[PDB]
Amino acid sequence: VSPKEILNLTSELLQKCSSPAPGPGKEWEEYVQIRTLVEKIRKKQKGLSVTFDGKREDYFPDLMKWASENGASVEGFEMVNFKEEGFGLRATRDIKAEELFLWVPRKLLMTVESAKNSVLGPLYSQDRILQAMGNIALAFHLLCERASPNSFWQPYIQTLPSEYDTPLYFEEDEVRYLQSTQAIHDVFSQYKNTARQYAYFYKVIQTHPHANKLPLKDSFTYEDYRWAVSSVMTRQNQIPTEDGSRVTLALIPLWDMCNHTNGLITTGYNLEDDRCECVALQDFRAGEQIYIFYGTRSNAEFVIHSGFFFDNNSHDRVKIKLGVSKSDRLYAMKAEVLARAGIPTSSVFALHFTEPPISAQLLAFLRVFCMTEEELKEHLLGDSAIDRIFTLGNSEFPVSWDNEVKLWTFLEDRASLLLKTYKTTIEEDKSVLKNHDLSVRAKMAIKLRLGEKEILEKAVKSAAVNREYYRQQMEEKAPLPKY
Amino acid sequence: TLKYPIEHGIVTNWD
Ligand SMILES: Nc1ncnc2c1ncn2[C@@H]1O[C@H](CSCC[C@H](N)C(=O)O)[C@@H](O)[C@H]1O
Repeated sequence: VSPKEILNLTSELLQKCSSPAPGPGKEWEEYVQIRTLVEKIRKKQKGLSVTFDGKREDYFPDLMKWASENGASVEGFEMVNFKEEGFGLRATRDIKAEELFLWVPRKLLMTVESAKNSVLGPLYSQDRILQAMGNIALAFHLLCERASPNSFWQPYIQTLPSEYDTPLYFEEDEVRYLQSTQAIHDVFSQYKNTARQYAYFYKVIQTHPHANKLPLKDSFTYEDYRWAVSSVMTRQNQIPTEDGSRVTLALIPLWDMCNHTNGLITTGYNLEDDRCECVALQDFRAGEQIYIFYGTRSNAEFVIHSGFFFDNNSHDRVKIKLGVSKSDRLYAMKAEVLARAGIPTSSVFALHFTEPPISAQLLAFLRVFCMTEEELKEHLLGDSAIDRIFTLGNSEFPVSWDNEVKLWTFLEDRASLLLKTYKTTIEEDKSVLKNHDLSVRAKMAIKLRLGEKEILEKAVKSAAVNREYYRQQMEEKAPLPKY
Repeated sequence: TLKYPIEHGIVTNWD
């Protein structure tokens, strides 16, 4: 055990994680190589630098007292360790839908601004990564205050979780389930980014005089950094600055204990009283868990950045990359039509599970992608060209029956091809889930890969139905809708 | 409308 050996290992980790991508065909090998080095460092370290003697629930009364003294709502709910979601809020009285039941004044928040005014200030003013990335700044703000026994935010920090279910905590064999999916590339990136950032800041803290007064100067472990970035990614929020002219990132105590259910966003910032405010998403009877709607994120985003998979996520989606090929004889015209419509020539679009499967922007792209030369000219020239562009994203106004048949044929074939790039089938995934006993983290990975394929399969079916509908219109010579 | 809706755990870039 010596600081010189850790210094050698973090320098090696920094060089490893600063190399360019080796190509997608070797990203798994790179991932396992980085994991091996991270685990060697982690085994030579002492876990979290600061731990607390009490149990998590021992500190919730201090959280309530502290939040109360600073103007937050503390009546009408209690914290309960639920099996499905972990700790959350439970109503102790009936709460009506749309009732303002939770509010948190700005003084309680941890923000990039409070990070700047903290012991981290001097190093923040020097390091270009901290100034550019408020989320990393929040993460170091958390660590510095965690290790400061007299911190104003100790009541909040002592009630935070000590572990998360972000992919940073997954075993190698749990991530292995995601081989061949879209999501695993984001898992790879998160792991490499996090390891690179840990090694970079480890060296920066050692060399920068502005870091001399930080507790991190005496102890800063990989576990510290993984915990801090996972705390921030699973709980951070965008709020306006005090003057309302800019946005900043913040952790919001007490309210961020609410778990997620489907619905609408009911939390907003009140500038006049300078506090976060939450109205009830639905009626909550006494004894019922209080939920909020986190946002319209996909299950890939919930797994990677929030650490959970949400069954019956009505906003689930997968990505699909499309572009006009520069070998297309009509490339120049198609690119100009797309540019006039505000759509890039190449982009990553979404396929949605809830109807409709494609957005107005993807419909517009696909229509132009399949246009004939005569149709392109009608979107480029003359007194109706602008009108024709205006309707490109509108399912009710096709370019022509032929254009629709072609684009839905294309999407059906592409979604089918994408399904064929996965290592397992939908039926195999359901069999794994039914016949094996798995961890929470393993189930998150398998449900994620199942969900990608189920969205693609629904897209194939919806494109096939649409192809048949427009082929009927074409064969019946139906008059084209005119806007 | 909510003038400043708060998305819990809004995704940020860590690259
Ligand atoms: N519907 C849901 N199902 C499962 N876990 C959920 C959930 N909504 C929220 N979570 C969990 O809650 C975290 C967000 S912070 C919410 C409070 C948290 N349960 C705690 O004990 O501090 C997520 O990272 C995930 O672990």
